Amino acid sequence: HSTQETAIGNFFSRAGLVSIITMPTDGYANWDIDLMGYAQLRRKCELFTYMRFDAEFTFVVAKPNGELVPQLLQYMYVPPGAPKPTSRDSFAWQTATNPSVFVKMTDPPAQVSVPFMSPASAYQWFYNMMGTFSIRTVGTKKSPHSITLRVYMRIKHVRAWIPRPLRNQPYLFKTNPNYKGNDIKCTSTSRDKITTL
Amino acid sequence: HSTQETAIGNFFSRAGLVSIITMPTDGYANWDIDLMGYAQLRRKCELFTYMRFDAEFTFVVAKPNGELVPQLLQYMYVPPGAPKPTSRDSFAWQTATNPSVFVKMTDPPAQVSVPFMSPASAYQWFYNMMGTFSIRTVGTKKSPHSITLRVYMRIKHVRAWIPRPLRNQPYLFKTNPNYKGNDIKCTSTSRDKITTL
Amino acid sequence: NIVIAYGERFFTLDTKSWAKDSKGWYWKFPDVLTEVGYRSGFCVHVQCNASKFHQGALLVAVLPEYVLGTIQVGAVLTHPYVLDAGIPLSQLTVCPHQWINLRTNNCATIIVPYMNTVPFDCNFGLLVIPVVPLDFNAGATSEIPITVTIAPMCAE
Amino acid sequence: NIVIAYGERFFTLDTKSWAKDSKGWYWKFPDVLTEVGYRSGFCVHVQCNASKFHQGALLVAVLPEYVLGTIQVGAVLTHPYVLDAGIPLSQLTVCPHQWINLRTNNCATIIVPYMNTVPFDCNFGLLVIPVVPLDFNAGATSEIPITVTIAPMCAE
Amino acid sequence: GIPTELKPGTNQFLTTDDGVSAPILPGFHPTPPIHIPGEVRNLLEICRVETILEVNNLKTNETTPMQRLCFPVSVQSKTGELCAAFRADPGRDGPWQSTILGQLCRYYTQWSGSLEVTFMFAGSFMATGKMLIAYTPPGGSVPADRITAMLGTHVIWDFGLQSSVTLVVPWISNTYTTGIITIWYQTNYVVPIGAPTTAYIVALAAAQDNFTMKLCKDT
Amino acid sequence: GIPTELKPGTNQFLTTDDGVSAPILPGFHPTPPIHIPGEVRNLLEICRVETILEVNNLKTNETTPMQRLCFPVSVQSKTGELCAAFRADPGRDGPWQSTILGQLCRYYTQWSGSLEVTFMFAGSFMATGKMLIAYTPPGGSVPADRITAMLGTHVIWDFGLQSSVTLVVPWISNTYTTGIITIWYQTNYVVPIGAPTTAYIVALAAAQDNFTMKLCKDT
Amino acid sequence: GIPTELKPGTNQFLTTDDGVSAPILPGFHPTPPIHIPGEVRNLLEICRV
Repeated sequence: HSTQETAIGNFFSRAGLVSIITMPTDGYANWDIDLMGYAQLRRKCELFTYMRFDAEFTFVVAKPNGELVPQLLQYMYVPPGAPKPTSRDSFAWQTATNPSVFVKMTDPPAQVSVPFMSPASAYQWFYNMMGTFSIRTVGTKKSPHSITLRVYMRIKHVRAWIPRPLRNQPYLFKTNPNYKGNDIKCTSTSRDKITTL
Repeated sequence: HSTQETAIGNFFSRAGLVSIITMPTDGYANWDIDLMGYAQLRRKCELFTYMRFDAEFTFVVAKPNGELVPQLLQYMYVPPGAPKPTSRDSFAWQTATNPSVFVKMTDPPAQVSVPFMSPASAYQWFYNMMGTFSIRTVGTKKSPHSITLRVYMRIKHVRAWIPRPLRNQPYLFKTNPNYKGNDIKCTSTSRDKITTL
Repeated sequence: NIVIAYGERFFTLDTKSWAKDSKGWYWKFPDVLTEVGYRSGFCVHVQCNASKFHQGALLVAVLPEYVLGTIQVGAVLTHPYVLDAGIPLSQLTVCPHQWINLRTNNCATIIVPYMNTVPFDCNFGLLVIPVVPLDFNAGATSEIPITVTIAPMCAE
Repeated sequence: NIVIAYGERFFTLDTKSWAKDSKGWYWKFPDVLTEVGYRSGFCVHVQCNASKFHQGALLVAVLPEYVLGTIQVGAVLTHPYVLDAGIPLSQLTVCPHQWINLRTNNCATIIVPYMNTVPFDCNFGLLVIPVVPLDFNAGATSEIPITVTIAPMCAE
Repeated sequence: GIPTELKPGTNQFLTTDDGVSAPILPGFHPTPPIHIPGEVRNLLEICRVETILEVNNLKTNETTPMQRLCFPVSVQSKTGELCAAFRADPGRDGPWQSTILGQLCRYYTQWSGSLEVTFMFAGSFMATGKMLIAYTPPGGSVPADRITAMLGTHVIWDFGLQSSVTLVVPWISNTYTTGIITIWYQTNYVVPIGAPTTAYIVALAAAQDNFTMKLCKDT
Repeated sequence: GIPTELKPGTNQFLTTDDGVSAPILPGFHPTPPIHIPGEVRNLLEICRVETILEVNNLKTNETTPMQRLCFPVSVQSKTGELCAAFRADPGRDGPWQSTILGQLCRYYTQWSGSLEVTFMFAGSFMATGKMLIAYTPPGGSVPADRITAMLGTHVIWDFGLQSSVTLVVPWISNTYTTGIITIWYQTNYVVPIGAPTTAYIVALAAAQDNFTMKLCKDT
Repeated sequence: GIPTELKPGTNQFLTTDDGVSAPILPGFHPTPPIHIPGEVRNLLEICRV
């Protein structure tokens, strides 16, 4: 067979869940875009040092229990270097330089592609701020429906540089690669003797 | 006329029902993909020995009585060699390597094509594990709607090898071609004399 | 009368005694040569020695992936109408077969090539079924020997 | 035995004493030459002087963007199995490396070019880890010196 | 955007559509196929082999089903009498349920073409005789004796020289159309001393190269 | 407008689709890429470097994990005895968990190809001896002594002349298939006065150019 | 009709799309432009004084 399955493009395909947002009955959320949000997609991204790609988002929105209601929403993308909305009726929601989409809940979900937004030539995990999202319901009255949604993120046009040893220790913080010094767990499994196959 | 109707491709067309799933008010089901699920499509597949094809599924979902409700569902396909979901809120539902679809009940049904997933060159019924499906409703609350659905499966790009005599005895188990030894029914119908036309 | 399956030294096994109430014998390949004297071919030879006063007919036929069901010498078939696998005897001629009719000819040989989903790896069987039973008069020989001769070809 | 990283005067630092219970040393580039005697290359030379009665093995390997974690002379590694960064020692050979085995050869040099996302701007490190510990008998020299020689190339 | 329209017939699920769907694994590379002998490209390659019929389907042969594959001849039978008779329809029940031609035509509705029936003698070498294999046209009547069966389509088969006779049916159709083949005793069965008195005939059946079928139907 | 139709399969969200979406910033011009050395175009460029195994994974080495990279030889060991033995599977747990080949094959299901194992001596220059690196075929048994291990696939490695031996595994597969490599003492470990009595061997492992894998699976 | 499909991302309103819409006056002919001096084609012509 060919060696197409182990390419760098197919290794970062099959978009999975990167965030979960619950908005019960404030009215607005601010979710920062970060790849290292789960245990997945952090050990896989720390295999290399320099990465260059674009993003692709999808906002699957529903009620807490299955059903959908005819409600109009707005997903505003804040560029890197722009002030975030601090209230529900703030002046940042009407800013023309912040692009937004207007979809309903009885609508197939939105498909937003975010390009390479770094001032350098590639991203760097070991020493970016790709952007933040803001989700609110339109109108001047409180909508009587609990809203929840999940964001799925794809990674297209993957280019990698400088391979790195894979992390075998559990993470503690999400800013630095720290470990616990009270114990060092072994990478391999142990046996009773070196002669027992 | 031509001999197009008796081809091997048209003999396995006209996709029929292969499964029926009832989910009343657990919340998740696990249906293993198997061709020998009914009396049909088992006598027709035992005519040969080696088969090579791909699959094509359709999930027609409704209520137990006709109507539809605005509910969001998820049909996750588990690859061969992956752990199955054991709970409703398990970690397998957020696995990026397991592809899934997100359709509603007021949506035309999903069309999922499953390729040839065998490590050999063809399937073998006489001596595969094509995959399993997992169906659940999204959300963290119990949806107050009884859900039922049926799966239809098409077989495309049919290639057959080593024809085999057709089975004329009823089946007992679904792993081995067993029969009952207390009686052997005749394939043909009997008459009173050999001279009576 | 060389028949080749689907258009593409000499080991001698034991001799089976064709009785008056025989049902059939089957051999599993390539298990029959694993104690006497993977990818290979096969060239089997089934022949019997009978006189001109005996009558009967045999049906030698290979069967790839012949699995059984629960009710070197080879086992004896219990129900030869369903072949202990649910498939009928009358439709066995869709496989590469040969008829051993005692009126005319006393030999049968089948050329069987390699056949598997994987090129390098029990592949097939060999059923000998007395469709027409043996009949004779009093004083003649009650048993007729059936000898199987197997010849492997291009082993890898 | 010239190794070049990814296929593309002479300053002498201090000498480190390879003891029997040494763990490892690391140097940060280009911080090691900021008090003695931006875009540039590097040509480092690691060599040690030992006799034919000492045994051991060293693993010299560069590591771009080597950041540490909380539990000219260079610092001493505390946990050399995880390199104080969570990455294992056994997978360090994916970087441009060299083995200093005391049985055969006593020199190691790595050609390191410029590597950054911006062309004009601490870039990489240099880990020397005693994988096989030093062993000798009584009466021999207890310390073995390790000298690092760095040579910059095409500075801009 | 471009102007579009929704014709009547959308958002429906037909079961016999040639619809290219999205694959569930785009990056997967399947196993490349190798050469496996015995490839079946059409169902007529299975319907053109001579398989055994069951002409002797009596009521007493239900306990021992091995005797249903052969019908016996004997010495005590007189000349000019009938031995066996059977229909020539693969679809309806009877002797044609045991062949692979009559089991694959159950998956269809209409069939039309020519067949062939090959008999085989399994008697002693020192025995000789003559049999008459008559075929009546469809729409006629069954013959009462050997005389009126000779006037139609027939073949004289003597097993003292040959061992297999092949009778070809000209045409059958299904939209009565019955092709009754009768086995008559031309001469008596003579044997020397030592030879067995009874013998057995095994009948085979296969289709020709002009036997087509259509209108697929699930049983 | 033009007549259109809605096939079954619309308004659904597949996670593995190649769908070109609308960009959120049409007027933005990204930073042009420059030449950065060490570009990884495929995952097999990482699986073809010799990384250190952990053969000496005993129960007492859990506190000091630095001793798991080397297994010792000594003078007091007799001749014709076993030193170490380990499996040759990158997927399952054991000595192959510490290499980059056995950590990237956890992201897949099936793998097939050839490997190589490179040993390295770290002893004194004045010491000499002989070791036997035997490999059993898959499906066989572990050898009991040095005699039956010599009859299979093996290489005699003397560290008085060389310092590194490379043993190549012919083929492994995963759909037991175990490739047990045993380290035998051919001759005893001889040293002069002043030389150390114990030495250490570091084992490396890498894959060849015909080691492919498929069926990606998230851990 | 021709077989079609609805990809995820329909019935949404993005604010930065290059979408050609239907004109509200198809039969209207606008005033033809004349030569007016001092045309600014880019914002850097103002940042260079």
